[PDB]
Amino acid sequence: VKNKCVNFNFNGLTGTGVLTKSNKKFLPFQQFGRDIVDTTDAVRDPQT
Amino acid sequence: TTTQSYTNSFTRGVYYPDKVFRSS
Amino acid sequence: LNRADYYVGYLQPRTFLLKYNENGTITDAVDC
Ligand SMILES: *[C@@H]1O[C@H](CO)[C@@H](O)[C@H](O)[C@H]1NC(C)=O
Repeated sequence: VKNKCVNFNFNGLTGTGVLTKSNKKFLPFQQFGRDIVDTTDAVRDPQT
Repeated sequence: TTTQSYTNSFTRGVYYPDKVFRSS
Repeated sequence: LNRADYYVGYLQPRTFLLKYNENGTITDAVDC
């Protein structure tokens, strides 16, 4: 489910945040994504 | 058989330490 | 088997800095 404030637990990385579609360019060996200051940015869906 | 000549690697031999997307 | 290679290097803990392209690849690296 997307576009709502949902408690999320992707691959053991737990937290709270709204989720939606993204136009990232993930490489095949890539799972997570961070930014310049080391916080989880985008997660590839393991089942999607 | 083989030799043991020594050369320089130049700029070479770099892999991604992790699997985390980054840009700019 | 048959009827100019073998380049072997040795890595040590060294700090590196890698330029990540906007797509997510790496384009330049410098040794510290
Ligand atoms: C993994 O998630 C579901 C679990 O039932 C599976 O059917 C599907 O084929 C997988 N999805 C992808 C995109 O790998």
